[PDB]
Parts: sequence; C-alpha cells; structure tokens
Amino acid sequence: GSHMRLDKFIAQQLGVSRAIAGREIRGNRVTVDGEIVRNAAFKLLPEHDVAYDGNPLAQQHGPRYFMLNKPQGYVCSTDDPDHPTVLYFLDEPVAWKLHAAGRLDIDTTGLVLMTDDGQWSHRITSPRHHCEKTYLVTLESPVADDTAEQFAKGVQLHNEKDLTKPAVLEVITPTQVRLTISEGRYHQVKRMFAAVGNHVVELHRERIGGITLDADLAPGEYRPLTEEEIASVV
Ligand SMILES: O=c1cc[nH]c(=O)[nH]1
Repeated sequence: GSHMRLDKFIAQQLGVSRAIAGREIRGNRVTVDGEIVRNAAFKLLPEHDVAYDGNPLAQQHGPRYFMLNKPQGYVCSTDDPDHPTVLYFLDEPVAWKLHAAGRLDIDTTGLVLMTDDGQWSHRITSPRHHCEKTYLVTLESPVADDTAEQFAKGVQLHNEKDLTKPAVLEVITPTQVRLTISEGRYHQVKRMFAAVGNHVVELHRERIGGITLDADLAPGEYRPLTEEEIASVV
C-alpha cells in the first residue's frame, strides 16, 4: 500500500522535522480534501489533496524502475517507426513515461532498465561514466587467439580517432564469448569484432553495473527492481 503519515509528508514538503510538522498540523494549518486535519498520524492516501495555509502541496508519484529481458524484434525508443517498442511487454499505468536507461538494438536481447528517473538514468548512461556492461556474444567464426589481448589493449573501430577502452573477453566455446566493456559507443560490440575480423551473430546483455539479469526471467518478462538493486546498479 502507498501511504504515509501526514506529519511525515508535511515534514518532507516543508523541509522541517517531523516534530515541527506535528506542531503545524495541530496548529490547524494543514488541510486535506478541504477539511482541517489536526492529527499527525493521519494516514495520507494518494487520492488526498493536501494544503498548507491554503496553498496546495501535491503528492509525488515515487520513481519506478524495472528489469526487462528484452526479446528480438522490438526497439527501445520511438525513433524508428517501423518496429513495435518494448512497451508492448509492459502492463503498467502511463507506461509511455518510461524510458530505457541504456538502449538495445532491435535484435539484441537481454537486460534493459526501464525507468522514469532521469537522474538515476543519466548516472548510468552518461558517456563520461565508467559503467560496466557484460554481454554474451555469439560469433560467426571461432574466436581468434589474439582477440582477448587486442580487446585488452583496446582496438580501433572503423573510422574512430581513439581506441576502445580495455575490455575483458572470457571464452566459453570457440564461437560463444562473454565480453565486459565499460563504454557505450554506438554498436560497439559488433564493431569491435568486425574490427578484428569476425562477425557477431547473436548478442545478449547479462549485466549493467551492479544489476544482473535474472536467470529465470523469460524473454519478454520484466519486474520491478528491488530496493537493493535500485540502491546501486553501479
Ligand atoms: O554495447 C553495445 C550495444 C549494442 N550493440 C553493440 O555492438 N554494443
């Protein structure tokens, strides 16, 4: 249930201690739905209209954060009108207000963080921030023996002045590798492999900073992030 004591809401709104919020409430300065409320423990609901000295104090919908296992065939923005967006999978009120804190291309699958918290989102996506992202990459040809070292030194993408920052590549099978990078350049993973002479056949994101995609969240499924995960997805 979404609810909070009136004295806590007033404290928050006026930037005052809960004790003084109580003082004000008993001072007959606080109204809810037009009537005066002198009780500090009043259970404030989302549908209540609070006012302080005649002035309205709208309540604020808390921020929302979701973990989505993105499937192929859907896009993470309305930039391209030829494909349906990932909102198709979300069944949440005013879902159009949500955006991906780190977009994935149409056929790239995996972890996408849906949120309406711009600050949180920016801390994660900013090109200036070192945020690690790990991908499960399926290759056209068996990985070369020098690729891991290449990625460690950093490679040069086709027509880019500066190399890619050091990334670590773990070989699972000859054609399936796990790659961790800390950048966010456009189509970086696919271009890094093109640069060294291979081709990405399938791309799956498993982690973003401190948040790892659940092993049992099926493609298309999603869920609210826990307080711990929100607390620091890196
Ligand atoms: O990091 C990313 C995301 C999408 N495509 C890539 O090649 N790399």
